[PDB]
Amino acid sequence: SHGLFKKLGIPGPTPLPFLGNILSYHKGFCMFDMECHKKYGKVWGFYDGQQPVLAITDPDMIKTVLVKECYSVFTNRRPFGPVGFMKSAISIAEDEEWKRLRSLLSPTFTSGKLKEMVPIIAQYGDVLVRNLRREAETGKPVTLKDVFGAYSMDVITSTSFGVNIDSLNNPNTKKLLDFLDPFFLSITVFPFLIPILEVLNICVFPREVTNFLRKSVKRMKESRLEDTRVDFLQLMIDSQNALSDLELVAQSIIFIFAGYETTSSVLSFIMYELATHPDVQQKLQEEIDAVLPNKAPPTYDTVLQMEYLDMVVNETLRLFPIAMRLERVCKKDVEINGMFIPKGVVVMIPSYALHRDPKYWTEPEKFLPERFSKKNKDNIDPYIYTPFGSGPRNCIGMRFALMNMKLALIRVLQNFSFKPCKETQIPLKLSLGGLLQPEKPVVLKVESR
Ligand code: HEM
Ligand SMILES: CC[C@H](C)C(=O)N[C@H](CC[C@H](Cc1ccccc1)NC(=O)OCc1cncs1)Cc1ccccc1
Repeated sequence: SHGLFKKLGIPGPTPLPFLGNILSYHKGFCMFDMECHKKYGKVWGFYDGQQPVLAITDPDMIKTVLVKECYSVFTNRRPFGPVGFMKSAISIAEDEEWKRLRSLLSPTFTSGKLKEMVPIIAQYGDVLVRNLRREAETGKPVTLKDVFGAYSMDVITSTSFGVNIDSLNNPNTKKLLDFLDPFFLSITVFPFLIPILEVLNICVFPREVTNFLRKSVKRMKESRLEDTRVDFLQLMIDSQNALSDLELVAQSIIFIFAGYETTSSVLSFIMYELATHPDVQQKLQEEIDAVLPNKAPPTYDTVLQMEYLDMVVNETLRLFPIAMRLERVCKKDVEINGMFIPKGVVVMIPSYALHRDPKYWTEPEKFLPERFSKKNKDNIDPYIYTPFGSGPRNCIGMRFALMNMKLALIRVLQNFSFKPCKETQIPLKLSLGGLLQPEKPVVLKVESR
């Protein structure tokens, strides 16, 4: 089993019995991945316990697996762990079930819908400003994640279900999904357990989170079913009259999670950058003022007008792609771009690493929004820079997240400035676990303008 990459003649760190190359995750697997890239070059193999994982870095090879051979050979992400009813969630579902869930849910994020979520969020901008304006008094540090997390929550519920639960006025989901903890280490390493827990009804999500979201999303549901907008919660009612009940809740939980957790983490990273780069912060405050004269209310079209904003957002995502790695399980023997990949292998694209490769980026540790200007934008390979994945299985929420973040940014910057305080971590360190987090909360002071 551990003979695979020696047999295919693919380079790699030497696996230990049982553990595989697991111990190398000790100092976080963005580092492991960087090390590997440097040490082995363009393609390598390692073992999550007994699982062979082939890393590929060739822009062409990546396009083939992400785009060309998706439907046929590379359709599914890793077999994750013990999901429960979340088996149905779109990001977890495989093969046919996924295709069906995809075109069922993909119309959720069209122009018209998006355009129709600009006024809905437009009330949450007004409550985010107000929250911060109150927090500008004390003049002490601040936790961006906490104030930003509640914004995300509010936007997600109100659009996807059209349910205002006014989170911004009420100070589960963060307790949802540990590497050091024997847990994922006993599964990421050891998968043979999984079918057991599926009978034990044990879940990667605590029973109490999903039970809440269960009866809660069952409640946002009831209200609709009698009283007489074509939205997310509405779209899934369409299919029920070939969708089902727990399949409806499943999609909801992923969406609530995605929209809450990622949106706020990214927004924290951007603010961190704008403080630690005030010139960039000013240039943006300028653009915002140029497009929106007089602290005016952002809009769908005025949002797309802002080039430098988009450049800022893109460059944060170069440094801090919250996914680390894209993955695709190889479901039949295959030969892509002159390389043989056997059925069963997990093909891995090390996004964080390629986003930092001395090859495609000069000065790759530095935050340089300009590397994204219309002048330079075309020298950038859509297959080295993939914060949203690519091909059919790419991020369905991309356009919502970008607009939502930007709406959060426009309004916040047309009202406030951001500066490091003494409880700001300069520079920033990543925590070692799964998705990209800062090892200490991002904390910054906030002047009124
Ligand atoms: C800045 C915030 C976000 C980032 C950086 C982001 C990034 C990604 C990435 C890299 C993937 C995998 C694509 C692939 O493997 O090719 C992904 C998948 C997905 N994302 Fe997004 N995402 C973000 C926000 C969202 C939002 C707001 C939603 C919807 C509410 C969303 C829903 C999904 C779903 C359902 C999948 C799995 C797609 C499928 O298999 O059909 N994520 N996300
Ligand atoms: C490598 C094994 C690891 C356990 C794994 O497969 N998970 C990651 C992380 C996936 C987690 C899974 C999850 C956590 C908590 C609740 C539900 C599911 N994140 C996830 O699917 O979030 C939805 C998102 C969409 N866009 C960004 S996050 C792979 C992945 C899937 C989808 C998008 C990006 C990366």
